Amino acid sequence: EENLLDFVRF
Amino acid sequence: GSHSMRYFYTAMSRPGRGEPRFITVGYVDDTLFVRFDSDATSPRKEPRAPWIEQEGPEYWDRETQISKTNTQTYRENLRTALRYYNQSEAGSHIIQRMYGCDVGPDGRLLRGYDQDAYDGKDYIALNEDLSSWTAADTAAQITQRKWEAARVAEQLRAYLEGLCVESLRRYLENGKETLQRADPPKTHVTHHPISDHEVTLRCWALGFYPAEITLTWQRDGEDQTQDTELVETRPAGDRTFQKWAAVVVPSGEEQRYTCHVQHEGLPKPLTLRWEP
Amino acid sequence: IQRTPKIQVYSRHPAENGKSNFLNCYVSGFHPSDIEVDLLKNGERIEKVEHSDLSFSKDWSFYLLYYTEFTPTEKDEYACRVNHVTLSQPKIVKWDRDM
Repeated sequence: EENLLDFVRF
Repeated sequence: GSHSMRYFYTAMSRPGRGEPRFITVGYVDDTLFVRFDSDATSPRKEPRAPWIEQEGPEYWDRETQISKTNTQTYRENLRTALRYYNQSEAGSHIIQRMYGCDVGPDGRLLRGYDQDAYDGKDYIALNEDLSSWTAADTAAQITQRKWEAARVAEQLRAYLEGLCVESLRRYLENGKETLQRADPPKTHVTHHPISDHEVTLRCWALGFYPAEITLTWQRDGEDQTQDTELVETRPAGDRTFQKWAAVVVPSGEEQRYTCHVQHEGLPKPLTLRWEP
Repeated sequence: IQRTPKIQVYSRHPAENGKSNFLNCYVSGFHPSDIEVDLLKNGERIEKVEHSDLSFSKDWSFYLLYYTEFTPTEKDEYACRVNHVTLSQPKIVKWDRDM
């Protein structure tokens, strides 16, 4: 199962 | 014994040919189990191993949404990368990410991973501590600052110590027939004369799983590392892998050479020779 | 960026003439990801060749397996033709059943 990190951007 | 789960992202811009493509593949050890391609129909997370088909609709809906969101996020990241490296909108560029966890025999976390690249070069990596970052250049340091400010490492650690290992454990149980079965290599040595003075001995390993293997030639008991031709381990297409190692030996000295094979599926390392 | 592909052409099982098998072309170690691969029978492109889902190694280089069912013979020659941004012209690698 994947992770989703909200708002994470380069 | 030990097991891994890894997800691999590739985001590729293609100016003049639409928006950047986003692909995700997931692996447990050397077994592909899920894929996503933004160029598809109909993009959805799709099963690629029978044991993942057991997951319910909620799983697939959630997994697909993650990937659909990522498609957009990585398009933004590609635009940001242009700014960070002073690059034009004319060229094609690639961001890659690999992340996941390793577990031991007891199912506990051995270590977690999260690493990114830009155009095939290291960009940023989560350290083994799952708390700090290593940035490859001054561009990645900008990202590091952002991620430190938002405590991203802490969120990743939570996932890596929790859901990552929890889901991997479930997959290993559901796929225990295959994921927890090592297939040892079938081995043999072939003989190919080059000339009257020299011959090639090639030590073959076929039909093995997982991919990790060591093939080594010794001459009079001494490793011939610098003098051995080793091909990259390659997929057979039936889940298993193949590899060979070759040495050029003087004619009449073939029996001074021994091939040594190490693989998880073998009770002990194997020694074989040319058997005419 | 940029790394030229390694190419191996081989069969799923040891080749026996007249026995059905799979012809594989494994391309690996390349960057960027766009790559053109054809399987050839006597110099002509085999239609409906399938391939794996784009993956990459720990060093970020990509790999793909292209494959098709085939029945090898003594006469028929098989090959893999590969083009990539790193190659001036398509590279043809002939199938050698001992490799």
